[PDB]
Amino acid sequence: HHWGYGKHNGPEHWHKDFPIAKGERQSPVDIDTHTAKYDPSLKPLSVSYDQATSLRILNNGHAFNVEFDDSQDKAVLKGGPLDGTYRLIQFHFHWGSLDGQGSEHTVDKKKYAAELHLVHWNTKYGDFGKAVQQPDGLAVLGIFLKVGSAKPGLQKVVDVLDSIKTKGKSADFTNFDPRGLLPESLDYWTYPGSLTVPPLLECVTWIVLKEPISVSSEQVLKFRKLNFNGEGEPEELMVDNWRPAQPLKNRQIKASFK
Ligand SMILES: NS(=O)(=O)c1c(F)c(F)c(S(=O)(=O)CCO)c(NC2CCCCCCC2)c1F
Ligand SMILES: [Zn+2]
Repeated sequence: HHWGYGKHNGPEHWHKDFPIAKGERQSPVDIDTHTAKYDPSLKPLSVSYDQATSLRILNNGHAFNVEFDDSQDKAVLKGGPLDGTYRLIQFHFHWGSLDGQGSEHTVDKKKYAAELHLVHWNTKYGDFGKAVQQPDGLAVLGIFLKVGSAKPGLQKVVDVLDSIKTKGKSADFTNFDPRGLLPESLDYWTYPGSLTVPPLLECVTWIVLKEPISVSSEQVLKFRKLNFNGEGEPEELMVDNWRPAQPLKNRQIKASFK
């Protein structure tokens, strides 16, 4: 009876195994654009992905991860609100059963069709497993997806999904360039938060880009053909693998713009 996204094991149940679910800096949150404060002391985000080494893509039974070699400074995030250098380890998405839902963060209560998370860890802590135990251990760059024109840089991901349909399947995924998933503007909101999945650790500096990327209806439909179940089990479509917005509590969301 492990955690997941269903009626019986979804986000409203998580607190029973992971009490930090009702903590003081949980994610995601609603971004109220009117009350976010412009902070002119925030710096531009530095996204240095030119040397990224993708390795593999994995269906983990909740979503899929695209994994990177993080054993050297190859793909790093710095600047913005961050001190020091954060190394890209993986990215993944959350998405809906319908185009009107799927994102974890919301913007003035607006849900997007999906949300991309590029997960990076603070190199001062040496490994990811050490970084997640620290209040400034992770930086996750979140990017909203809306349905419209196709995103050409997403298509290599969509095309490999049929090879990892079920839980525990993986496939080689080299030479993928995550720059193709970025929107044009790096304007962002930022706040202190958590992993949005168990173990819900409060170790994340969230950086959420204001500008969504557009993906096509055919692209997101392919996401919705994945399966939460393993091979040779009844089909449970992998959809609605998002956690709702959590109370902001004693936090301020800062804007890098306007
Ligand atoms: N949504 S998130 O960006 O807070 C996040 C992380 F930051 C994170 F570090 C990870 S992790 O896999 O690197 C360490 C915790 O497992 C996941 N993991 C999920 C990735 C796919 C989303 C659905 C749940 C399965 C693990 C993860 F979801
Ligand atoms: Zn995520």
